[PDB]
Amino acid sequence: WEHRRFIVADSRNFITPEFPRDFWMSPVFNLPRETAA
Amino acid sequence: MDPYCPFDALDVWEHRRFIVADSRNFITPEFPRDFWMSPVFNLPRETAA
Amino acid sequence: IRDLLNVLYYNGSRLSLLALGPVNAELRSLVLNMVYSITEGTTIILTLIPRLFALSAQDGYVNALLQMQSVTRERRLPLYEALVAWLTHAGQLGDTLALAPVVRVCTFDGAAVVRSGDMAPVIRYP
Amino acid sequence: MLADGFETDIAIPSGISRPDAAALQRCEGRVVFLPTIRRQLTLADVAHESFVSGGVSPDTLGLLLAYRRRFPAVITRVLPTRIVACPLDVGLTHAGTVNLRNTSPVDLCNGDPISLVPPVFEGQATDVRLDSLDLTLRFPVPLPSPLAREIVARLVARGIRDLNDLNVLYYNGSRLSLLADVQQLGPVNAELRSLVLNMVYSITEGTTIILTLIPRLFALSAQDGYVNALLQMQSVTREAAQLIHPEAPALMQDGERRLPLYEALVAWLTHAGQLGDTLALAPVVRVCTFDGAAVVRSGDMAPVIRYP
Amino acid sequence: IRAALQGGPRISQRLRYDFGPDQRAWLGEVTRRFPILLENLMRAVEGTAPDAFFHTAYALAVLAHLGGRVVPLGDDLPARFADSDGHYVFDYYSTSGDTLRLNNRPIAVAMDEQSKCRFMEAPRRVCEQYLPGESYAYLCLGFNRRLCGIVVFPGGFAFTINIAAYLSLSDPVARAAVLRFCRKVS
Amino acid sequence: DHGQSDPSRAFAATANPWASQRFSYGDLLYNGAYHLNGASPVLSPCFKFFTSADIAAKHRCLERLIVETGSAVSTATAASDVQFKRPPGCRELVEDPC
Amino acid sequence: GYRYAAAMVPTGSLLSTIEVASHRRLFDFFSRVRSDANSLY
Amino acid sequence: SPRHHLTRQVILTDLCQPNADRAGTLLLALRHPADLPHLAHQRAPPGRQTERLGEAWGQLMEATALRAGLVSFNFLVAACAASYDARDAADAVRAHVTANYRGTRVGARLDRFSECLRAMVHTHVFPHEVMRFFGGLVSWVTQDELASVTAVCAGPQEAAHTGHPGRPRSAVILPACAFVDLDAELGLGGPGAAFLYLVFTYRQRRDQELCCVYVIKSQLPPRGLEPALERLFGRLRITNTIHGTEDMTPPAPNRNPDFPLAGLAANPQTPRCSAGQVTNPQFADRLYRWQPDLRGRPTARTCTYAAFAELGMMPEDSPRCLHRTERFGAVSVPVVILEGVVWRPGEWRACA
Amino acid sequence: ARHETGGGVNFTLTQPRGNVDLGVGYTAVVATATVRNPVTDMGNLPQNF
Repeated sequence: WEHRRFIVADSRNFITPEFPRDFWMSPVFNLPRETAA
Repeated sequence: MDPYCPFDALDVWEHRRFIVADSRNFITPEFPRDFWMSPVFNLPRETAA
Repeated sequence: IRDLLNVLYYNGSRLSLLALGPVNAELRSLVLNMVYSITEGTTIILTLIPRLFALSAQDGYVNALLQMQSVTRERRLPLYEALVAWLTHAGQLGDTLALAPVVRVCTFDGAAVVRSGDMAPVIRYP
Repeated sequence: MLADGFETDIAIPSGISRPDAAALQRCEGRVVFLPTIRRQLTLADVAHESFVSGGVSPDTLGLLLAYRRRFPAVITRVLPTRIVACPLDVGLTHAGTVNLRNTSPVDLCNGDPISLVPPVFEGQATDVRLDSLDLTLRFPVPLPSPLAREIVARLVARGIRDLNDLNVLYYNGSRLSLLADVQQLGPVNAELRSLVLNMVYSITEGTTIILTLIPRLFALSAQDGYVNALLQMQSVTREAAQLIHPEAPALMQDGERRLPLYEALVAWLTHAGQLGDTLALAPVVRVCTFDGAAVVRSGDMAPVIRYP
Repeated sequence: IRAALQGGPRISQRLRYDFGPDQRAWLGEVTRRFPILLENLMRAVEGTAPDAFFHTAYALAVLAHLGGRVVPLGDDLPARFADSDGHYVFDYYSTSGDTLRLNNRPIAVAMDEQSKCRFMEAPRRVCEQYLPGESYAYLCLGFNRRLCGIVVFPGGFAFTINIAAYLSLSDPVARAAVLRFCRKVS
Repeated sequence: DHGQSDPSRAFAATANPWASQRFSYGDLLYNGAYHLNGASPVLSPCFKFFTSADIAAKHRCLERLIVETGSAVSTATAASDVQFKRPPGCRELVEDPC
Repeated sequence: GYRYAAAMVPTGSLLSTIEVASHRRLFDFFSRVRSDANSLY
Repeated sequence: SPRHHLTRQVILTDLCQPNADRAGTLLLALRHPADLPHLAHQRAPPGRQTERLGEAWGQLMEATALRAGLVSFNFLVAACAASYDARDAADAVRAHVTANYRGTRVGARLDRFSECLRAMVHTHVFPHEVMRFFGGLVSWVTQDELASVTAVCAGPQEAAHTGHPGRPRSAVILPACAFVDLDAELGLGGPGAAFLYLVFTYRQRRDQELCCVYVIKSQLPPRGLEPALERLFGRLRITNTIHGTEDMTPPAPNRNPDFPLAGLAANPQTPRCSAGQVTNPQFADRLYRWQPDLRGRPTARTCTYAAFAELGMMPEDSPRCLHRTERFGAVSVPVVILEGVVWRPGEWRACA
Repeated sequence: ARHETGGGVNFTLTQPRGNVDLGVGYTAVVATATVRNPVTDMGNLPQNF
C-alpha cells in the first residue's frame, strides 16, 4: 500500500498574480520594428 | 498568495495493483524552499545600442 | 404523495397498477409514516449542520461531503430527545419495508418462465 | 448451512480448579464471539484478555465496533475437556434449532428478532471471572429488536452531548436504566460518521417536494387522532410548522421523463432504513417456540430458528 | 502575451496534476514569482543568437506555418504534427536562477476544460522526461500548426495565446524564408 | 464480375443492373452484411439470394451438397402469425431446391 | 498422469522412504495427494 | 451423499458456451432486455441522454445475426479485460474467447458487450440490478443456437453427478484475472473458513466508464465489508462524486441563506400560527419563507463505486487454492481452481 | 438419477447411445410422393421497412 494526502485537480483551481503598475511599460514588450540589436 | 482550491485535501489508500484513474502528481523537491531562489537575469554591462 | 406513474415493465410484459377508490384510502397509514420520518430526518440534520442547503450546490457542498467520507479526519429545543425517537421509528420501518425474501425458485423439468397460475418449485437459502 | 452442521471446539487447559470448572456448566446457552471459523480455538482467544487493543481499554460503545468484526457463536454444551459452540453465520445445527438462555431482565415473546448488546445495564454486569487463569468471560445480553434499536440510539446520543435526561428506558412499563460513563473520542467519531453518511445520502432532489408537505401534516394532525399521536409530543417538525412555511422549487430539469419522488424514496429505504443495522450488528436470531409456551421468562431456555 | 493578460485574469489550470497539502506552499511562491518569469521569457528568447534561434520549438512552429502559407529542416517535428490541432511542440525554460533554454530537440506532447498530457513516438537530455507543468523548474512554451500558443506553469496553470494575429511577415519575405529553412516533401 | 458473362444466359452480363452488381440498389436493401432489415421479425425471402457471405462460405462438392439439402434448415416458420424470420430456438428439416 | 491400475499391482517395491518433494526436478509427472484426491478414480 | 439443489433451463447460446467452457464455471442470468430502454428512460439523472442504452444494446442484437439468455463468467471477464492489472493474463482470457466459442467474428461482440456496459452506467441502469447469479455447470446438452444447462443453485459443488462416469464430479474454474484474495493482501494469514464475494466496480465520467468483475475471497462477513471495498477503491469513490455530476444545472450564486429555526425558537417575539391558521394566506404569508434548491447535488445514486453480493463459502480449516493452466483446445489460460465450494447466494447491496 | 423437486421426486432416466453409418456411398432414399395442404396462403402481403 501507500498513504498520502491528496488535493483534487479541478478546473476551478485558478491563480491570481499581482502586477506592478509600470510592468507593461517595459522596453521589451514595446519593441520598434528596427532595433539596434 | 495561496492558490484557490475549493477542496481542502483527501485521504487515499492505494494498493499498488489496483491503480485506476491514472493521473499524475506534482513533484516538489526535497530541499527546503529558502534555497529555491528568485530568478535573476543579469543585464549586460553594455547595451545593444 | 401526489394527492397532497402506474406503468410497470417486467419480463418485457407490461403491467399496470391503476385499474384507486378504496386503494387510495386503505394505504393512507403507509403514506403518513413515510412522509414524517423523512421530514423529521431532514430537519434535525439540518439543525445539527445548519449549512447543508446554504452552501453552494457544487463548490462547497462537495467540499463538505468528501471530508465526511474520509475515516481518518477527526427556551430549549428537544433536539437530542429526538435523535433517540427518530431512530425508533426509522429503525422500525426498515424491517417492514425491506421485504426480506423467503423463497427462491429453481426450475426443473418444466418451463423456464413460470406463468400466472402455475405451480412453481421452491427452495430456501440453505 | 453444511449438510452435517458446523461445531467448533474451544480448548480448555489442564489447570482449572473445581470451583471454577463447576461454574462453567452454567454456560449451557450463552453467546461467544469468535474471530475465526477454526474448528479448534483456545480460551485465550475467547476471553476479554484477547479483546484489549494496544494500550487502550474499551468502553461500552466501541465494544460494539469489534463485535461486527467477529463471529457470534452459541455454546450448545460444555464438555469436561472442551467447549463446543456453533456459529450463527455458517449453519445452526441439523435441525436449525439452537437452545439458548436469557441474561436479560426482559421477557421474550414469540417472533421477536434477537439482537445482542453488551452488559450496559446497572445491577446486571455479571461475568464469570476464572481466578485460576485470569480469564474474564464477558457474555453479552440477548434483547428483543426494538429495545436494541433504542439502547444503541441512546448511547450514541450521549456522546454528542459530551462534544459540547437521556438514560431512561421503558419496556412493558418497567423502568430500567443504564450506566453513565465517559466515552472515548475515537469510537464516537466512528459512529458520528456512520450516521451522517447514511443520512445525507437520504437527501435527493425529490425531497424538495416532501418538505412542502410539512405544513399540511400540522393541520391534518388536528383532524385525525392517528397523526397527532404520530408527530410526537416532544417532536421537532411541530416546532418547524410554527416558524417556517416552505414552498417548492418552480421548475425541474427534465421534469417529464423522471420521477423525483420515487428516487427520493428508494434512496431513503437503502440508507436510513438500513441504519439500524449499520450502528448495531445483524439480527440473525429470533424465537419460534414450538410447544412450551408463548412467552419465555427470564432465566429459561428458548428455541431459536434463523432469520435475515 | 499582452493581449491575453490585458484585463486582470484568473489563470485556471488547463491540465490535471494532483497536489499535496505541503505543496500549496510551493505554488504560493509561483504567484509572487509570476511576472518576473514573463519578462525573462522575452529576455532569453531575445538573448539567443539569430543563427541559434532556429533550433527552438517556436522557430520550428513558425516555419511549419509559413510553409503552408514542406517539412522544416532537421526533422524535429513529429510525423503526426499536421494531423490534429492538439499535437503541440513545447519548450522548457528554467524557473529559478538564470532563465535558460533546456532542450536539445523540441519536444512534442499531444493533448486533448481539462486535458491530460501524453508523449509520442520518436543523446539524452534530462528535461525530456517530464510533461508540461508537471514539476518545479520548468516553464513550458508550446505551439501549434495553427500557431496558437500556450504557456504552462508548474502545476498545470496555463493560458492560450494567439500569435497568428500578430505575426507580420509579408509574402516575399515569407517565401524567401521558407526556401532557405525547409525541404521539399518527396 | 461484369467483364464476364452470365453462366445461365451467356450472351449478356446480367439481367438487372440495379440488383446484380456490387453496391447496387438490390444489395443495399437485402444483405445481411449491411443490416437494413434485420431488426424486423418479418422474413425477407430473397435473403438467401443476395447475401454473398453465405454462398462463399459453402463448399462445392456435390456429394454433400445434395444430402445437406435433404435436411436443410428453413428460414421461415409455420407457427408464426404472418410469416416470421425464425427464432433461434426452432429447427425445421425442410428441403431447399433454392 | 500415470496409470493408477498399473500401480495397483507393483512390479517391485522401494525400500528407503525419503521426502520425494525435494527431488522434484527429476520427474516428468509429479502430484501430491493430501488424503484422497477426487481425480484418483 | 449430501443434499444439493439442481436447475434446468433451455437457454440461447448467444453469449455463453458450454462446449468451450467446461464443467465448473460461473453463470450470470439477465432480465429480459425489453425493459432496459425504459428503465434507462426513467431512472436516469437529469441532463443526460436516456436513449443511449437502446442504441448500444441494439447494436449487439444487430451483430449476433451475422430470449433472456445467459452470460458465462469468462465472457464477462474478457469483455471488461482491457482494464485489469495482470495484462498478460488479461490478453489470455480474450485469446480463447475469440478462438473457442462456436461462432464467427466474436470480436464484434466483445467490442460491443463491453460497449454495452459502458452504456449501462451512464444510462444509470446499473448492471448489478440486471446481472443475477446462476449456478455452476455440472452437465450440458448442446445443439445449434440453444442448449440445456443443468446447474447447482444451492449446495456443494462437489456432489452433483456429472453424467459421465469417467469423471463424475467437477471443480470450480475461474480465470486468474479476477480471483483477488483479501487474506494475503491484508495481513490476515490465519487458518479459518472464507467467503466468496462478487464485486462490480463503476467509474462515472463523461463517456469514460469502466467495469471490473472479481471473485473476492475473504474472511469478513457482509456486515463488515464496506470498509474493505473502500480500502482498495478510495480514488474511485472520489472521482464518482466529483466527475459524476455533470450537466445538472446549478442555481448560482447562493439563493439560500442560513436555516433560521434555531434562531427563532429561542426568541419570544417571533410570530407563530396554530393548526387552524396554516394553509391560509391571511396567517401563513406573514411567516418565514424558505425556498431551498437541490440541483446539481451529488446524490447517492451518482456516487456509487461498488456493489457486492454473497456467493458461498469454503468450510474447511483452510481454503485450498490452486494455480494451474488447463487446455481449452489450443490456448491455455491462467486459472485459479477452487476446491470444495458450497453455494449460497444473497441480495445485491449497493456501496453508495 | 434421483432428485426431488416439488415435493415429488423426479426419476430422470437417460441412456447413452451411438450412431455409426457404415455405408460407403449412398444407402438411403427419401422420395417425395404427394402434396398435402400448403401452409402459406399464396396472397399479397407487401413488405414494409
